Amino acid sequence: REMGSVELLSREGEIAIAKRIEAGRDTMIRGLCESALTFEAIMVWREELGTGRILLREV
DNA sequence: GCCCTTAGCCCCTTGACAGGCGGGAAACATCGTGTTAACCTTCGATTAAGAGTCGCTGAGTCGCGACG
Repeated sequence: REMGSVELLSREGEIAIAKRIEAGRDTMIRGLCESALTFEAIMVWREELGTGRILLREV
């Protein structure tokens, strides 16, 4: 009943939902890469990577 | 008849295995993940041919009175 009387089958809106998810990921990445501990933690963690730490598949 | 001498049994010391639970080291069969992108975006049973009663709900009928 919830699926039918409430939810409506998204016809040709799958690509729109995918683009919305991509936009949300872009917003999250833009908010992450800013002046805060996230940029310092990602930069400090990446400093050890590349030579003696995980350079690929983890960053 | 008693004491001395010697034999047999019991006990102690060493030991050359034998293999035997068991962790380690290794070779090999599990167990939880992923990942792929060419087409359908409501599936389905199951009482319901006897019988005594518990727990709740919602319709049609009346009183009490006020305003003309």
